[PDB]
Amino acid sequence: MSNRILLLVGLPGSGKSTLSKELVKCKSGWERINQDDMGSRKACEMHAKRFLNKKLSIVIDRCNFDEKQRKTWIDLGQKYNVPVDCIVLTATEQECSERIQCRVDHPTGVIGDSGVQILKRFMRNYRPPRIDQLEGIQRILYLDPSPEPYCTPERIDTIFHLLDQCPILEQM
Ligand SMILES: Nc1nc2c(ncn2[C@@H]2O[C@H](COP(=O)(O)OP(=O)(O)O)[C@@H](O)[C@H]2O)c(=O)[nH]1
Ligand SMILES: [Mg+2]
Repeated sequence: MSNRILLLVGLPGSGKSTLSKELVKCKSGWERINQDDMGSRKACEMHAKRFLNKKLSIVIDRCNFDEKQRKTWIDLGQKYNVPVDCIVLTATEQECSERIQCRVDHPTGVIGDSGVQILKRFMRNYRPPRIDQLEGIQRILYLDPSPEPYCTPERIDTIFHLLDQCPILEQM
């Protein structure tokens, strides 16, 4: 089938919303799941089921910061027999700190010097997926930041091409 669950993993300020907003703009048949606008994680799940029932692809724009957080979405993939691909945004804590410092307001409340302190607290819990330890993810792309702060349609195409060159970890 044409559809997938795309799990974004990355720190606050790493660029998850930038990528996901451009993706749904650029490519037919994609919906963005986001809790800071959606309401609750159950509401995210509810919307995800509705979209998968329509055979849509979904991009999970959440930090997806450890194995237990990712399991929600991997279980959903298994139930629907829909593959789970993952993009890990490889911005460092210092890069994200600098970006957060530049926010004046934000739906997450991770803003400015307050936001920097939040990020520091978060680092205790951030456990991105490893190629070895198998969670049921099909492929993992580790995506370097672009020099530019915006995401183009061309970047979206580059990303999907890079993802296609990633080895299959768990076969459908
Ligand atoms: N230089 C650079 N900036 C990015 C990139 N991706 C996002 N940004 C910038 O980093 C900031 C945080 O991005 P955001 O999408 O809000 O991060 P999120 O918290 O992970 O949703 C934004 O100002 C973006 O323009 C990237 O690949 N490279
Ligand atoms: Mg965001």
